[PDB]
Amino acid sequence: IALYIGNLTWWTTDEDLTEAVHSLGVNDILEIKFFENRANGQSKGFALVGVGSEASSKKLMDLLPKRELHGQNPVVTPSNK
Amino acid sequence: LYIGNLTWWTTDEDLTEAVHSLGVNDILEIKFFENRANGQSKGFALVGVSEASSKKLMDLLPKRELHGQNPVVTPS
Amino acid sequence: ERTINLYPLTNYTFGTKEPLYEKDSSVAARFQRMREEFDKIGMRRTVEGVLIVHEHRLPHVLLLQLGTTFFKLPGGELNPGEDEVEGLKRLMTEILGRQDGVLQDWVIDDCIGNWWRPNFEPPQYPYIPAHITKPKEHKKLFLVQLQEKALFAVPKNYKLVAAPLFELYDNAPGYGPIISSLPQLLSRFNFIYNLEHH
Amino acid sequence: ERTINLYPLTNYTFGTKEPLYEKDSSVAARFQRMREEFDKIGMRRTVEGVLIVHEHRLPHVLLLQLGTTFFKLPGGELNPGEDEVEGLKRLMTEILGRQDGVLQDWVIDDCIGNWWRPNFEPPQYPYIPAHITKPKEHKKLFLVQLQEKALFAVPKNYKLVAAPLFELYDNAPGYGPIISSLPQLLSRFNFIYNLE
Repeated sequence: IALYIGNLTWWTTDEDLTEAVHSLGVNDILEIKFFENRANGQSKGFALVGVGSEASSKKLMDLLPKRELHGQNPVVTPSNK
Repeated sequence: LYIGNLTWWTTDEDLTEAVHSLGVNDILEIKFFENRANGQSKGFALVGVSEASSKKLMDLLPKRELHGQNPVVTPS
Repeated sequence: ERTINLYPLTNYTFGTKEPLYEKDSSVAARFQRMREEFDKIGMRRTVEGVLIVHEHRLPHVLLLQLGTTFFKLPGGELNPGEDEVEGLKRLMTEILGRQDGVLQDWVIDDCIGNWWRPNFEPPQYPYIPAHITKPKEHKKLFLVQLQEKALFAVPKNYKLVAAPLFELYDNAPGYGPIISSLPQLLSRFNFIYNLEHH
Repeated sequence: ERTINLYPLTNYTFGTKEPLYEKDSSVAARFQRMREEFDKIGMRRTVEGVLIVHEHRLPHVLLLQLGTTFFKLPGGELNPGEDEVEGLKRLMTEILGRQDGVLQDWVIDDCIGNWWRPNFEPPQYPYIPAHITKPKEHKKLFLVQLQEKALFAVPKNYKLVAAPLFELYDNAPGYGPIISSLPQLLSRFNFIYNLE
């Protein structure tokens, strides 16, 4: 169950991401890969975050936009793949 | 006056020595043709000289080898 | 290994002083004096400093921006005979040195690279092509360790900016061959990122 | 500055030893091996040696060539806990080391650069991008100082070549981002070109 998390500063880390997700009662994060400029390595400000349970997907969709990471509200968009 | 068949390590000085070694102390401008991307000598320079000097190099130069290579001189 | 302390961009405050204009007015005027000078005192010698700070635990190089596209390191031409390191210190004070007239101290212990200009045209290379005996300009780059905090004054005609490494890397069209290879050059240094503890 | 001794290419004897094949058969497989290895032991640590010679007063990097298009520095993976230098020595001995039983110590002094691999994928960068806390690979480059004379025993699947700086410079297409910037990283050293 994949989710996209965007509106991140290019300095928002995976550790930054897992904390937020964790302090929301999600402990079934499977994968985090950011989208990056190939030439650069700079993050494009959005990431793919895999999650283990449908419940945990609901929590991120409803709750993650509420908390600011580096002064910004993440945007959550469920994957339709 | 062109000089082709130069090795990419033939210097401005090297070419001066050869031209003076031969009866030509009249050298106008000499200009190496080079790769812009990496600065490499393209292996042939263009030189400015007297027809009394031009003639001595188009016949006499190619005999003495510069860096293991015989120059190949052409007409401006 | 070789350790260098970095500090947040905000630890350094950037004042403003009078314009520093370049000794030459057109490009064609620049290569002319180079030829003129080369005959008199030989190869031109340039030195430039790489002043590093960090934002978000990623190194940034301080650049002087002239207008929209032009970027350059703080530095310039040594006077003949003048020592490489003392001359950079001199040139730095000229360009970024504060005004209120406190003596500003520079730390320059590290050479990051050399570039040579084989002719009287733009091209510069990190090596002297084999067929070249007398390169017209020799540019030498130094790492300049900033202190924990500092006050500079930037000439009113430049805008000083801190460019993140990714902005420079593989960006020769943007910053030229020298500036753009700084990330690779900086890569051997072991950087310590001191955060703001207030 | 820092003074390094260079010697003509023809001062060195090229030999051969038995072929040394990459651990993995496919691009796809090596990234799954990296994926699996990371999850047990973490970041992969790679070391590589930059051996410099010269011809005609101009430095050359020794490269290993596979096929037509593929080039690499002598080097390889560090075993967990292994010292960086001690393991590059090992990797040097195993790659180009002679087998006729002569002593051959490797003089490895300076670090000329660092490259990190953010994800399990081809791209590498001379810095750790700011969104990345745990790079998948850390590649460290060392300058190897050569003796006036030496014999390298080159594995038969490889072909040992001396690339002049001008061939490498601004040639990522040819050599990749690491090797193609060797000129720039080499530029700080002061080279003495002995003649033989």
